[PDB]
Amino acid sequence: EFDWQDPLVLEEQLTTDEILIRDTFRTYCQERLMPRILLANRNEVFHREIISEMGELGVLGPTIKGYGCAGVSSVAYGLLARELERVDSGYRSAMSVQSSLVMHPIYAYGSEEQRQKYLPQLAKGELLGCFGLTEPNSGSDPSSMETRAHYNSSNKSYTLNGTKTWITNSPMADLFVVWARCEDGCIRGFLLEKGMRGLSAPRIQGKFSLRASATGMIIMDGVEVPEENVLPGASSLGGPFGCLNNARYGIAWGVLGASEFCLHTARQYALDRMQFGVPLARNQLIQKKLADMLTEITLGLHACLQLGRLKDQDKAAPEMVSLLKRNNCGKALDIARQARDMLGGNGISDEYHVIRHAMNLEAVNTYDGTHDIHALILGRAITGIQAFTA
Amino acid sequence: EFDWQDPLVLEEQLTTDEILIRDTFRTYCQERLMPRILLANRNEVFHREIISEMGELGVLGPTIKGYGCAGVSSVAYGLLARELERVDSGYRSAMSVQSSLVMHPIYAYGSEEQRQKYLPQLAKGELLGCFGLTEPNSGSDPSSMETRAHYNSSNKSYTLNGTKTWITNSPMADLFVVWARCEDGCIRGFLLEKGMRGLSAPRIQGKFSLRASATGMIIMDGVEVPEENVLPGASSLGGPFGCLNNARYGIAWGVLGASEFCLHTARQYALDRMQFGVPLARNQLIQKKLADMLTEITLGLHACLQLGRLKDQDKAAPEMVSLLKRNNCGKALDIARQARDMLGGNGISDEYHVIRHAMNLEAVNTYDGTHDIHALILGRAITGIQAFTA
Amino acid sequence: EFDWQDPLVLEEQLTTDEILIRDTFRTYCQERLMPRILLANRNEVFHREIISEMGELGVLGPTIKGYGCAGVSSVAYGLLARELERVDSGYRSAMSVQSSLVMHPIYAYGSEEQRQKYLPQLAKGELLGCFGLTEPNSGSDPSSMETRAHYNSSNKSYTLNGTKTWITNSPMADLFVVWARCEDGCIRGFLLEKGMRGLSAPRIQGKFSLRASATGMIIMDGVEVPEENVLPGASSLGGPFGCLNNARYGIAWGVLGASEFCLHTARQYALDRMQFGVPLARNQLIQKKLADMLTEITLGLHACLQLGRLKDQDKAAPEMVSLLKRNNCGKALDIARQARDMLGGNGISDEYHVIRHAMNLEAVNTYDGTHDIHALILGRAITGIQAFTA
Amino acid sequence: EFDWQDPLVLEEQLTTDEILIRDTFRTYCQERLMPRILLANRNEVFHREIISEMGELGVLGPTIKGYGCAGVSSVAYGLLARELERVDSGYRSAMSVQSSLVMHPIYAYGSEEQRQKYLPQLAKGELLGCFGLTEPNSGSDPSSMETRAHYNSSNKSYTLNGTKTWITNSPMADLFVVWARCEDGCIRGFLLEKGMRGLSAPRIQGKFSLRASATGMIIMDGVEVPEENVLPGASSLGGPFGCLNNARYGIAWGVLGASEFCLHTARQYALDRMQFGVPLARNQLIQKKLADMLTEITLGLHACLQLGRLKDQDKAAPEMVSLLKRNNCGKALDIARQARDMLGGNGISDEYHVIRHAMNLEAVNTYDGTHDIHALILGRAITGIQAFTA
Ligand SMILES: Cc1cc2nc3c(=O)[nH]c(=O)nc-3n(C[C@H](O)[C@H](O)[C@H](O)COP(=O)(O)OP(=O)(O)OC[C@H]3O[C@@H](n4cnc5c(N)ncnc54)[C@H](O)[C@@H]3O)c2cc1C
Ligand SMILES: Cc1cc2nc3c(=O)[nH]c(=O)nc-3n(C[C@H](O)[C@H](O)[C@H](O)COP(=O)(O)OP(=O)(O)OC[C@H]3O[C@@H](n4cnc5c(N)ncnc54)[C@H](O)[C@@H]3O)c2cc1C
Ligand SMILES: Cc1cc2nc3c(=O)[nH]c(=O)nc-3n(C[C@H](O)[C@H](O)[C@H](O)COP(=O)(O)OP(=O)(O)OC[C@H]3O[C@@H](n4cnc5c(N)ncnc54)[C@H](O)[C@@H]3O)c2cc1C
Ligand SMILES: Cc1cc2nc3c(=O)[nH]c(=O)nc-3n(C[C@H](O)[C@H](O)[C@H](O)COP(=O)(O)OP(=O)(O)OC[C@H]3O[C@@H](n4cnc5c(N)ncnc54)[C@H](O)[C@@H]3O)c2cc1C
Ligand SMILES: O=C(O)CCC[N+](=O)[O-]
Ligand SMILES: O=C(O)CCC[N+](=O)[O-]
Ligand SMILES: O=C(O)CCC[N+](=O)[O-]
Ligand SMILES: O=C(O)CCC[N+](=O)[O-]
Repeated sequence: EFDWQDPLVLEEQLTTDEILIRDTFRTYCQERLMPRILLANRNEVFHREIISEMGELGVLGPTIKGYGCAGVSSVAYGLLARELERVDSGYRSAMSVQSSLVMHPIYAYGSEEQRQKYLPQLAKGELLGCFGLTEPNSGSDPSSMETRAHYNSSNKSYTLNGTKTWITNSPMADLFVVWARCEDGCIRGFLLEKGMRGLSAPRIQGKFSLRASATGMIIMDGVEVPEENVLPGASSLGGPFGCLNNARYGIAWGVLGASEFCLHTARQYALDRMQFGVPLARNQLIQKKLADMLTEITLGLHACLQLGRLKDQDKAAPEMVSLLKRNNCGKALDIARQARDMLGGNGISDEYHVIRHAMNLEAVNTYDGTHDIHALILGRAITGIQAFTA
Repeated sequence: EFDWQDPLVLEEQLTTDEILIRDTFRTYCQERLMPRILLANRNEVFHREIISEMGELGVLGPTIKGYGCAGVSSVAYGLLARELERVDSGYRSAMSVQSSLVMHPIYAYGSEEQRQKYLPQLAKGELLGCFGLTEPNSGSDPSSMETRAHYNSSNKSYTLNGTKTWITNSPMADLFVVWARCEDGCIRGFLLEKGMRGLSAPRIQGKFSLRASATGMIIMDGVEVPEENVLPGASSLGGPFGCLNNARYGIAWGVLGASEFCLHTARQYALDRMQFGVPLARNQLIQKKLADMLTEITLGLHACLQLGRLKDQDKAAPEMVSLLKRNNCGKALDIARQARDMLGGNGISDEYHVIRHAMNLEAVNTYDGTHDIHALILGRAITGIQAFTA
Repeated sequence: EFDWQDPLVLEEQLTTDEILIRDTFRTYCQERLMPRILLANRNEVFHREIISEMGELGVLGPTIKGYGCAGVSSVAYGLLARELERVDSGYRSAMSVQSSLVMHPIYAYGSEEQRQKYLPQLAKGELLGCFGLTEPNSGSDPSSMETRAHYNSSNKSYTLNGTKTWITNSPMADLFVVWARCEDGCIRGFLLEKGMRGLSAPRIQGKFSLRASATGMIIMDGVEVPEENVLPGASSLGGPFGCLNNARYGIAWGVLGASEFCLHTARQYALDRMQFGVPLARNQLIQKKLADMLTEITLGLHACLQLGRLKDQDKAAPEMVSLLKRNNCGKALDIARQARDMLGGNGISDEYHVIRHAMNLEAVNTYDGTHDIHALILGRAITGIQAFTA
Repeated sequence: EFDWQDPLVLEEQLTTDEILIRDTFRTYCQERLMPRILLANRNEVFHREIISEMGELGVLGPTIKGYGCAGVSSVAYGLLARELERVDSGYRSAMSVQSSLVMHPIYAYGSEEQRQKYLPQLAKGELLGCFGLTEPNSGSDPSSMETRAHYNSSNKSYTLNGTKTWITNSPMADLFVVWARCEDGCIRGFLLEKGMRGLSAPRIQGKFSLRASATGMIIMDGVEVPEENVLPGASSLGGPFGCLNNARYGIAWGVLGASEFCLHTARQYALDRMQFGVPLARNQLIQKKLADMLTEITLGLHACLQLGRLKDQDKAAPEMVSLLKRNNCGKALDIARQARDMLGGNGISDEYHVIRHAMNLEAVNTYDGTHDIHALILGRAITGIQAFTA
């Protein structure tokens, strides 16, 4: 009565909707995404339409209520990210930006006029957006960004100058949610649209992680923004940090799908591939690896489930999320690399996919709070002493 | 709103009874057990009465229904083991034998007459019992034991010959649940009482793990047992293996309390102890360790909770238990050793307790299924191929 | 007086020639190789001429005496592989095949006529060769290959049928050293030249490890070979296994250069990159990583040195080599991945090179004896019991 | 031709004297020490005479030239510590204090009159000494000690006040080398003899690491010391730090013997113990562990050898020593704990010794520079930035 696929029966913890939604999306993902990832990753190609398709399914901004969004549960959101990542992290990352970094902040930090004007086209996937916070000289420490926003008392607008780098989707984005430091001192969020004079978004080359995903920069040469494009609901670092957490949530769930995919591939291979006369799966050294992969996946899953619930009850704290994101991203990296080892030579071929996952999770464990950073966050919360600096 | 003590709010997952019970026992444990462990461990002493006290609280065999037992939930059982281990593994191990290895098998594999005759005195703690399965030449492989049970057609009894070693409580036990291989081939369970001619239970010396716990052997020199002392409900290896799992459950929860105790001690020490002018807790190297300890504890807890539930629904499988026991025992070992490192020189003094825990969890990760064994169990269940032998 | 670059003074252990040679090659490597690896790796390109250049330097088959080879020391050989790998593993792998897998076997297992005819053009780099042993269904277990070699009593030749896969250089090779199982039972080595009817060497696509290196297969459709092309000095698995060890030697040294390159890049970056107002190198979490990288590199180096010496004294045993190859490849993998983490986002860009190394060492730890395999080899030698099968 | 006992042939790197000395001592150690460690450790007993015996062999202060000392090589010193630790770390620790912490500083920082007066009785083992630096509030940071030494212009002496804790041998010491902070600011070294009014050396209880070794404190209640008892050759923290390094050297070698002992015990046990019908040594999971133990031991050995040489050439730097001490102590801890796991239940019995080693190396990795501390030392030397504080 044991099911290595769902050891602790996560299924009897989901609601029939959550279940339907999961399955439904898994069908889109396997049928429409999987058949197009081998080359999308090999030749660094992001199929814009992918967003549009997700737009019809109504998977973009699924937790938001109204404005054409599903208004589904956090768990369902996690389940969704898990199916998407089971295919490719780059893909899930596009969806993540759109959902938690572009929509959610507009929805919770914007004026009603902003929401009305944008949320709908975002949900439909007519507007591909991006979250521009990171800078060449500001990564783990945002209180160090250089993008400044000056105010034109006369014209009723701000003028932004700065460079954002490593920004997902930026290259083929229509709406840009840029964060700059103002004259008052507080950093705010500005909404930018492509076509604005001064705004250019070159693409980054030589990526060897998240290749199926478009990544570029945001260069602003005196880009004039109207007052009505300022996010009226976020006067400081909490704007991005509030959203950031919503993103980390999706990531905690996500990486678990990539792990499960590596697990299932290794397990099969071990049964299918024979050496020394028998199937690899018959060796102790092979079984322990599978034992450990499954164990960490399971532990993560049920943790994620729990958090999903607490979230919907508005009882989720930033640190809780740091904990699962930090944990799940590290474990998912080992699992990938282990899987890669078990497939031997074949393992280094993208045609066996595992290599793609190892590579992708390399960035996932780096972005949205490096591994060690999340450790310090947890340590601050546990000891009460700050350990990020001197 | 983050509580490093209960990151994911395990509390809102417990029932008011489970909570009361927990607290209630924690009071007995802190008030009656803690003040007596420093020396009990230093001088290898097991305070028999400890059982009697637990007998009044009705903590022995808490899940059994009737026969004077609480008939409480599996979760409450786990919570109980967690509070006991938070003090000392040896202590929790005594309680574990009594509960899951002596009572549970009698209750589920005995005749009604056996239950009526024994369960009550066990629950009251008037009868200290022990589980004798392991032998000098049979540890991980029980299908290799040498204790044989011959049948006396004439006298209506069996004659047992064999040696069981490393048996918890045996030295001061009144009832012995011994498993021997019969003539039919199937191995059965025999009930032995002290005083039987032929039965001797010397004690083992030189233990440097689980010292506060009594450990001895079971030597049987033609010990004649009446037919009515044979466990009529277990015709083979499933008798011990069925019970074994119930024991592993308690252990999965247990080790988590020992970890939490090490965590809380290190955290404090790090805040209290200063070096280089500041509190140790101010260093990154110290914070990451605390970060990791807390993370593994939390993951385990919520997993254990889940299993506790599935158990009461009769949906718990042996492998599920192997998974948590294997996982939790390993993580709890690292956590101990880490804690020990963080207290520096003091860390090697039993007066700081951590050393005691590192030592104790050394046996916990070894007994009731070594770490690698549980790995093979999981691998068999995952690949479908046996990897214990050639 | 401490030099983090050479902690234990490996320098005062080298001979002035070994030193000259090292430096000399390091100049070719930095000047001629480094400036061409960013794209060679990005677009999977192997600059054939690279061999020719190494041919002029006389670095191909450096230990062989006569036939136009340097006849230098094993240490110098290791030093050479270390400088080459400091650039790219793919590059060093090309040189490795040529040296230890194509030349050495011809030199030690061939007739004089074979040596005279081939060694010279190989050393000059006029003949690019490859070692074909691995098969689609034979990887860790060679006693399972399917390439059969039948004998033509009439024509005085053999006919080979089989497929070799994952063969380095095969795509642009002139000489092929193929191993096939004969009718007698013993497996022998056959020399094949491009142009032979029946022999085709397609290339493998989708590599995401050792991209700057050409990898293809060896398909033989009744490829007729003259008796004079059979390696008269190797009647069984010891032919490849004898050479294999000579290859592993070079690899033990090699991976150490890739590690040092990752170390030097991280160290600099940590000093150059600032966050939170100071240089990353000022954080404890960053320093420990650097501490560990350096420690493992050093340990490996001096071990390699020692073995190099024992080798020249003909006192090197297969297991010694397994030990360093196994050890060094694993440690060099962690070091890469760590380095990659420390460079954050940039770390995922090939323009920062570390990513290339992590990827490359993924194959190095897989080929020429997987990590776990070398473990079993060591275990056999230590316990005297074979543990590869049932 | 492979010898798992000496993989890389360390033997052909030793001089016939070094070899004789090694063997000679190994005979004393096996014949006189081993038969007395089971109980010495069980009942916390230090056989004072042990020093006297080592005194006759002339093993105390072996590198010092003259004054009745051997004046042997650093390598021979390491070899000596390795044989001693192969028995018990506590034992080797006694010898270490005597040699590197009591004698060496007197010899290199004392006046000739001091050397003449003490070195001889120390070498003979007539004077058991101890190194008192650590304090209750000063462990990793010595620049924080509280023992002050005031000067009596009138009497020509100093008055010391302070407490030193965790001091090896102190309980049965005749000579005390105490370090206190003077009025000038510089910390100096004072020589104290038992019987001095004001000086008391109680013993510490509850040790569960290095039990066979005596450990106590040094309480000084206005202990008046003559000017002639001040170490004229050490005006600051470099006095202890200079000696400290000489101690770490011995430790780097030492822990390697304890590892080898655990390795040899596990290997045998694995061959001797059978489960599932065969010897444990026949399982892959068991072989990999042995593979890893041997690998780390070997790497350490040859590193230690090298350093030994550089030392005698006066080319050893503090960081080199930190590197091996840090490395070897950590690896020797894993090896112990692994060994302990492999012996299952028996493993928790001191009669199988491994448990004793795991426990002992717990303190070794803590004293003379914690693991993380040595990491920061290395990081300072590598980046040039101090990371011990804010
Ligand atoms: C595929 C990909 C897509 C991305 N998409 C986006 C996007 O859409 N929007 C956006 O805003 N950003 C994006 N980023 C960038 C990401 O948010 C930043 O990489 C991350 O917040 C910070 O790291 P960094 O690259 O600046 O490196 P750093 O901050 O310089 O850190 C480098 C290393 O130093 C360590 N470190 C840093 N500070 C400390 C400290 N105080 N103590 C100890 N260790 C420290 C880290 O743990 C890490 O190992 C993306 C990156 C990748 C790789
Ligand atoms: C404090 C303490 C109390 C105990 N109390 C009891 C009690 O009350 N009742 C009772 O019945 N027993 C008891 N035991 C013993 C316990 O149940 C046995 O130790 C355990 O089932 C088996 O291990 P073993 O000691 O026989 O060693 P082994 O079975 O010999 O195993 C030794 C090592 O070998 C490994 N190993 C074994 N087989 C294999 C394989 N096929 N493949 C790969 N690795 C393998 C293990 O992982 C372990 O590291 C106790 C032990 C301690 C230490
Ligand atoms: C870039 C690159 C270049 C190469 N170039 C060459 C070349 O020039 N010439 C040539 O002959 N070959 C070459 N190879 C292939 C290499 O020699 C083989 O990959 C290697 O010997 C065996 O692994 P495999 O790929 O067949 O996988 P497998 O043998 O199937 O092994 C797969 C996994 O199973 C494990 N495994 C296998 N058997 C056991 C067992 N009994 N017990 C426990 N675990 C086991 C391994 O540890 C590994 O993790 C190359 C590979 C790469 C990736
Ligand atoms: C059996 C035994 C014998 C001993 N014998 C002697 C003797 O003969 N003579 C003598 O002088 N001393 C002796 N000592 C003590 C030893 O020298 C000290 O334990 C050691 O120098 C320092 O640690 P501590 O105990 O004070 O703990 P601490 O210095 O308080 O350190 C505790 C923990 O904190 C960490 N830590 C400390 N500072 C930092 C920092 N800045 N950043 C990050 N982590 C940090 C450490 O890594 C360790 O894990 C002995 C100890 C034992 C256990
Ligand atoms: O780093 C960030 O600011 C968030 C990235 C979210 N994502 O999935 O790309
Ligand atoms: O090994 C066994 O058979 C069970 C031990 C249970 N316990 O807690 O001592
Ligand atoms: O696997 C092999 O047979 C050897 C590979 C050598 N190399 O460096 O590519
Ligand atoms: O910590 C110290 O000051 C040195 C200890 C040396 N030793 O072997 O006990």
